Amino acid sequence: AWTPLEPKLITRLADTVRTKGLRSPITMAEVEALMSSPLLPHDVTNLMRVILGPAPYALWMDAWGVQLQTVIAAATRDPRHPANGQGRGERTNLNRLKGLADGMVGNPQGQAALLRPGELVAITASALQAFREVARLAE
Amino acid sequence: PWADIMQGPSESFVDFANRLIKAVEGSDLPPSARAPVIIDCFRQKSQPDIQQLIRTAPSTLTTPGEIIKYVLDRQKTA
Amino acid sequence: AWTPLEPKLITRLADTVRTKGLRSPITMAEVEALMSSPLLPHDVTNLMRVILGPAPYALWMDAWGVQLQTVIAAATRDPRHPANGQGRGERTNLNRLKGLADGMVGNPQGQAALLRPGELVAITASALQAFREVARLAEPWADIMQGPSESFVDFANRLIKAVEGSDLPPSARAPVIIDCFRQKSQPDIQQLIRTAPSTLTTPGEIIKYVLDRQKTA
Amino acid sequence: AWTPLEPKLITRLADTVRTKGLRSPITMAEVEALMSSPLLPHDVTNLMRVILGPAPYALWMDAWGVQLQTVIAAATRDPRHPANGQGRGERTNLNRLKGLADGMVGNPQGQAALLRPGELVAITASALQAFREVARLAE
Amino acid sequence: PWADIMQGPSESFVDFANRLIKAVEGSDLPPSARAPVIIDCFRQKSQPDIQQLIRTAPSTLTTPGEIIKYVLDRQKTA
Amino acid sequence: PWADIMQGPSESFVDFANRLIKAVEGSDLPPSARAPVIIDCFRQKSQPDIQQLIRTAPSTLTTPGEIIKYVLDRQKTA
Amino acid sequence: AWTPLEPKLITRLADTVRTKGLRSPITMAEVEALMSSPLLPHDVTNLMRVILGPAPYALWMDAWGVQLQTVIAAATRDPRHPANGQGRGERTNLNRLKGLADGMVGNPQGQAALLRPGELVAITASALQAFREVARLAEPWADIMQGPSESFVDFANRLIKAVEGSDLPPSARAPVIIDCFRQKSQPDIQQLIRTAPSTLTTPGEIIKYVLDRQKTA
Amino acid sequence: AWTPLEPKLITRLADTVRTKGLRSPITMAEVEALMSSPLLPHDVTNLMRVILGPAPYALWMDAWGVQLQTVIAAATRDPRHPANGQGRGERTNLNRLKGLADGMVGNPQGQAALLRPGELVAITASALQAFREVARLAE
Amino acid sequence: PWADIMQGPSESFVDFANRLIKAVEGSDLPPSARAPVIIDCFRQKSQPDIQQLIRTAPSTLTTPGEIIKYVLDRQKTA
Amino acid sequence: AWTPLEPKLITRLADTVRTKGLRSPITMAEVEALMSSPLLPHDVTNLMRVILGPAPYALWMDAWGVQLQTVIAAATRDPRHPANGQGRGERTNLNRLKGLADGMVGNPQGQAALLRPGELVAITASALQAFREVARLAE
Repeated sequence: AWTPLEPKLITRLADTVRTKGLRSPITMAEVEALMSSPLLPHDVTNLMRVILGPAPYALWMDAWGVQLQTVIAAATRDPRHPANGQGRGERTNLNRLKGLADGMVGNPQGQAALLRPGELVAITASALQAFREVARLAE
Repeated sequence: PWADIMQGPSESFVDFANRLIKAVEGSDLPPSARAPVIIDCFRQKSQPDIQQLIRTAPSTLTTPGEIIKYVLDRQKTA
Repeated sequence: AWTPLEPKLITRLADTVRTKGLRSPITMAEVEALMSSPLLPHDVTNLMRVILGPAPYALWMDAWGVQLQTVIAAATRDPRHPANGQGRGERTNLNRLKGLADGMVGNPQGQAALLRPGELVAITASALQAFREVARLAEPWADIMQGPSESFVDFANRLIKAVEGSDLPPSARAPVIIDCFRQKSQPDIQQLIRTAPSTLTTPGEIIKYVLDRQKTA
Repeated sequence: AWTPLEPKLITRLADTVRTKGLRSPITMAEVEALMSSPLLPHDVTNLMRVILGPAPYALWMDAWGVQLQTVIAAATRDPRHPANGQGRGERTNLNRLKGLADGMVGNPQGQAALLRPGELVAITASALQAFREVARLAE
Repeated sequence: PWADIMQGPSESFVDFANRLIKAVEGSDLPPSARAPVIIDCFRQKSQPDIQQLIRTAPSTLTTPGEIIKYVLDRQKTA
Repeated sequence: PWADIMQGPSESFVDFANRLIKAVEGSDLPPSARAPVIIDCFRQKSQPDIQQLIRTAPSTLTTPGEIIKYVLDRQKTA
Repeated sequence: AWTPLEPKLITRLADTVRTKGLRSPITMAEVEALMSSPLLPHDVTNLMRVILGPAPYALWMDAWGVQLQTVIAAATRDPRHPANGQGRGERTNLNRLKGLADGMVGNPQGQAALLRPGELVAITASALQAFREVARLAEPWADIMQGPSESFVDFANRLIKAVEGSDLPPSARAPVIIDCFRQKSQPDIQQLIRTAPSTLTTPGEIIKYVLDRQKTA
Repeated sequence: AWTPLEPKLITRLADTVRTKGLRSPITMAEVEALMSSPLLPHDVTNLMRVILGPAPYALWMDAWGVQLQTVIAAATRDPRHPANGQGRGERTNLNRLKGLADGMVGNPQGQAALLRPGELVAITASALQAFREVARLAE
Repeated sequence: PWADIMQGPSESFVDFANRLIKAVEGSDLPPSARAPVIIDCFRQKSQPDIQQLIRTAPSTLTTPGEIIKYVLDRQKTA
Repeated sequence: AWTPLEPKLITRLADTVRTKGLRSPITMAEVEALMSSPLLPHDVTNLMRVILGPAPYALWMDAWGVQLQTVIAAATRDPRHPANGQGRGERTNLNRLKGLADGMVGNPQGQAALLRPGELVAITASALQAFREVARLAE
C-alpha cells in the first residue's frame, strides 16, 4: 500500500532548498533524510517537481535518465541484479524504472504493486546521484 | 502564453529557461509536444548571442536539459 | 538498312549545346543518349558538324583521328579485336574506320553494309572520348575563396564544380575538396570544421556537419 | 534489356529543380513521376548527377548510402526480403545494391541482368527517401 | 570578307577562330586552299600576343585544329 | 607541485601536457592514481578553449593519450 | 642471447630528435638505422621511453597497441603468419607481442628466448609505423602562396614539403603539386608555365623549365 | 647482405650541404667519399632524400632518370655492358635500375640479391652525374 | 676587343649583332669557340630588355642565327 | 679546274645589295645572275661572306644548313638523287655538301675535284632558297 510523504516535511524541505541552496551539506542531509525509505518513481518525481525550480527540474530529469540508463546497462551486464530476475521474463526495462510501463502511468498504487524492492532502491540511489550532479552543476 | 516569451536583454538564461518551461508545461499542449516546443523556443527566442551559441553546437542537442547544460558551460560570463 | 537520326532530336541537342555549353553534365548526358545505338561514321560526322561550331568541329576531327589511331594500334597489337578478324584479310584500316574506304565515301547505305558491329562500337566510343577531350579543351580551383557575404552551399557548389571539372586525377578530388573546405571557407567555418568532435572524411559529411551547426544569419 | 530515360524529360526535370527548388510539392511530384518504373543504380545515380548540383549530390550520396544500409540491416533481420533469397547464397550485399558488385561497375546492361525486381524497388524507395532528406536539409 | 577579319582587342580566341573559319569556308576559295589560308590568317591576324605565341611554337603546327589546341593550352588567362 | 600547473595563455598544449605528466609521475602519488589525476587535470586546467574542446567530445576519452590525440586533432591552429 | 643497444647511439639519436624534431627525414633515417636488427619489445619500449618525451610516448604506446591489434587481426585471418604456427597452440596473443606474456614481463633474456623471429620483425614494423603516425600527429598545403619577394626554389621546397608531409595518398601528390605550381606561384610564373610550348607532366620538369626561363632579378 | 650507411656520416654530410652548399668542391669531395662503394638504388635514393631539400630532390630524380635512360640506350647499343648479359634474358630494364622491378620495390635485401655489380656501379655513376647537374643548376 | 662590346641604349639589335660577330670572328679565339662566345655575349650584353627576352625563351636557342631570328621576331617595335 | 668569280662583279653586287637592299627584285635578279654556273661551297660561302653583313650572314648559314638537311633527307628517301650514286658507297653526307669532308676543308681545287655536278646544283639551289628566306626575314 502506498503512503504519500507529508506535505509538511516537503514544505520544510522546499524552504530549506530555497534559503540554503542546493549544495549546502544541510540540504543534502535533509534530502538523504527524505530519501530514507525506498520511494516509488511517482514519489521522487513529485518531490523534485516541488522542491526544485523549473530549470533545475529539467536538468534533474536529464541526469536521472542518464543514471538509470547506466543502471540498466549494468543490469544487462549482470543477470543477478536485485531488480532483475533469473529468467529473461523479469528483465527490467526503463519504462518500468521511470514509471512509464503498463499499469503504472499516473497510478502510484499500481506502481507500488508491480515494482520490486530492488527496483525501488535502484531508482532511489539513481535519483540521489542525479540530485548531486544537478546541485554541483547549478552553482 | 508560451509563444510570447522572450529572453530579456538583461535577463539571465536560467531565469528565461525556468519561465519558458513553466509556461510550456502549464499549458494546453499534449505531453508529447512539450520537449520539441521547448527546444525550438530555446533556439528562436533567447537573444541572438545564445541563438548563435546554440546554432554552432558541434554536437546535436536533443533535450532541453542538454541544451541548458551546454549553454551554461559556454555562456559569456558577464 | 541505315536509318537517320531525327532532326528534331538533333535540333534539341544543338540548342542544348548552345545554351548549356559543351561541358555541362546535362549536355554530356544528352550526348550519351544520342550515342546509344552504334552510329556509322556518316552519322557521327554529320552530328558533330551540326551541333558543334566550326572551330570545335576542327578540334573534334583532330581528336577523333588521334583516338581512332590509338584504337588501330591496339588492334594491330591484338588480332582478337571485335573489329578485326582471324585472318589477315580482315584487318581494319583507318580508311574503313573514318569511312574513307572503297564503297563508303559519301554513301551511308554502303557504309552500313560493309561495317562490322565491333567497328561501329569502336568508332562510337572513340567519338565519345574525342568529344570529351574537346569539351574539356574548349572551356582555377586553388583560387576559390568563400566570399564574406556568400553562403556555404554556393561556395561548396562552386568549389566542387571547379575541382571536378579540372585536370586532377579522379582519385585526388575528394582529398583536395576536403582540404579546400578546411583552408578556404572563411575563419568562422574554418573553426567550425576544426572543432569537430568527429572525424569528417568525406565532402558530403563535412557539408552536412557545417549545415547543421552553421551560424544562422 | 535496359532503356535509358529520355534526356528531354531529364532536362525538363532539371529546369524544374532549378526554378522551383528541391522542396516544392510540384518538384516532388515530378520526381515521383520519373521514379515510377524501378530504376537501376546507374539510372538513379546519373539522374541525381544531372538534376542536383555538386553539394546536394554529395549530400544525396551520403543519405542514399545510409538508407541502403538500413535496408540491408532489415534484410539481414528477415530472410524473406524481396531482394534476398531463401538460401544464404542469395543474400544481397551493398556492393550489389550500389551497383559496385562484380559484373556491374559501369555497365548498365549487366546491372539489369543480375539485379532482382525487389532489389530495384528497394533501391528506388531508398533513393526517394534520400532525396526527401536532402531536400529538407538543403533549404 | 575573310581578308578583313581581325581579332578584336577584347575578343577571345575561340570567337575569332569561329568567325574566321566561317568566313573562309563560306567564300569563293577552292576547297584545297582553305586550310593554308586559315593558318596564315591565324598567324598574321590574332593580335601580337597570340602572334608571338604561335611564332614561338617548338613544334610545327600544320593544321587549324592543332593551332587552336596549342593556343588554347598556352593562352594568357585573363 | 602538480596541482599548481596551469596552461599559460601563450603555451602550446604538448608543452603543457609534458610538464603536467612529468610533475604527476615524479610525485608522491600511488602508481594507480596517476592516470585519473592527469585526465582530471587536463579537464580543469588547460585554459577554457581546450576545456570546452574536451567537454564537447562526442566520444568518451578514458586515457591521457587519447585526450592528447583528440586535442591535437581538433585544436585551433594559431 | 640479448645484447642491448649502445647508450652512445641512443644518446645521439635522442639529441637528434631534440634538435631536428620527430618528422625530419634525417630523424626518420636515423630511426630506420637503429631499427635495423629485429628488436625485442623491451628494446623498442626503452628506446621510445628515452628518445620521446612523456606525451609523445603516451601517444606512441597507443598507436603501437593499435597497430599490433591490426597485426593480430591479420594473424587470425591467416594461419600462415611468420609469427604464428601451423597448429592452434602457436597462435600469438597480444600479451606475447607487447611482452606481457608469462616468462617475459621485465625480463629481456626470457623474452629473447621465447619470441620468434617473425614475431620480432612484426613488432618492429608495427613500432615503426606507430612512430610515423605519432610524428605526423605531434607537429596546410592548400594555403601556400609564393610571396611577392620569395624565390621560386624556396616556394617549391615549402610546397613539396607540405604536400608530402600531409594526409594525401601517395598517388595524389604529383598532380596536386603540379596544379599548385600552376595556380599559386604569382602570375608572372603562372604565365611562364601557361605558355610552355612543351607539356610539363612532372614537378621536376616544371621546376627545371621555370629555373631556365625565369626573370633574373 | 645489405649494410646501411651510418646516420652519423649522413648527418655530417647533410650539415656540410647545408652550410657549404651543393657546388663547393669540399661538398663534391664528401659526396664522392660517400659514393665510394657501389650503392643500391635504395641507398642512393634515401641519401638524396636526406641531404637534399624537396625541390633539389625533385630535380635530382629527373636528372637521375635521364642519365639512367642514356645508360640503357648505350646498353641496348652494346650487348657487352657489365650490367647486361650475353643472352637476351639478362637485358636490364629501367625498372631494375631504378629499383622498381619485381622483388625489389621497398626491399633493400632483395635488391642486393638480384642486382649485378655492374648494375650497381652504373647506377652509382649515373647518380653522381645527376647530382653534378642539379648542383650546377640550383645555383 | 669582343669582351668590351655592349649594346648601346639607342642602338638597334642587328647593328649590335653585326659588330659583335665581326669582333669575335676577327679575333684570336679558336674556330670552335666562337659560337658559344657569341651566344653568351648575346645573353649578358644586349641591354636588359633583350636579356629578359632571350631568358624567357620557351625554346632552347643553340645558335647565334636562331637567337637573332627569335629576337627579331619578338622585339619591342620602337 | 676551279676559276674564281670576278671581284669586280662581286663588288658591284655588294654595292647593289648595299643600296637596293636584300629583297628588291633587281637584287634577286643579280643574285640569280651570279648564281648561273654551279658554284662550289667555297664560292657561295665567300660570296655570302662578302655581300652580306655579319648578322644576315649568320642567318644565311643557318638557313643554308636547314635547306641542305632537307635535301639530304630527300636524298636518303630516294637513291636516284643526282648527287647520290647507285651503291651505298656514293651516299652524300652533309660534310661533303657543306665542304667539310676530307680533302675539301679550305681547298677549292680538291673541292672541285671530288664534287659531283648534281652535288653542285643541289648546293646552289639550296643556297638560293636560303638567301630568299633570309631576305624575306631581314626586312
